[PDB]
Amino acid sequence: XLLVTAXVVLA
Amino acid sequence: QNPLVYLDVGADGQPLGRVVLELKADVVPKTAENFRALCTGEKGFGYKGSTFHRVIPAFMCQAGDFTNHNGTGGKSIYGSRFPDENFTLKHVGPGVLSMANAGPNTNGSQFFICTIKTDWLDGKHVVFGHVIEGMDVVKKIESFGSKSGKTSKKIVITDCGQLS
Repeated sequence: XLLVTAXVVLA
Repeated sequence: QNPLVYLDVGADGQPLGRVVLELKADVVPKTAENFRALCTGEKGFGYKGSTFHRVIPAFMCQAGDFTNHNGTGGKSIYGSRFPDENFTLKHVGPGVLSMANAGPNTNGSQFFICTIKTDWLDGKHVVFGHVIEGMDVVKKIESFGSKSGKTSKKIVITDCGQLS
C-alpha cells in the first residue's frame, strides 16, 4: 500500500 | 529560532543539489533536535554518507538509515527509539517532513519528504518540518524511484548540516 515503515515494509 | 538544515544529495556520484529544511522546534522540539543533531553529526553519527533507500513516485522519498542502509536500521540521538512527541502538524501536501516508524513510539532516525498530501498518515507519523528550498531536488530524487520503492540510481546524502 502507501506506508513509511522501518522493519516490516507493508503493501 | 526553528533550525534551518541542509541535505546535499547526489545520484550515482552526480550532484542533484541542496534540500533546505525548516525544523518545527516550536511544535516538536525533541523530534526537531534529533534530526538537527543527525544533520551536523555532533553526537558522533548521522546522515552524512547515508542514502534514500525507498523512493515511491507520487508519494514520498524515504531516508535516515545510516546504520544498515535498507530500512532495517538507524538510531536516534537519545537511544535506539523515542516516543511520538505529538501529531499537531499534518501531512498537508508536498514538501512535508515526517518521521518513518515501525508503529507507535518507535521513532529512530528514518524520515521521509512527501511529494503529495499524505493525509492518510495523520495521527500515525510525526510531521516535524518542511522543505524551504530544493523541492526541484526532491522531484529529482522522486524521478529515480519506482512503484516498489527500489531506486534506479544510488541516492546519497553526500553532505548535511545546519545553516542557522
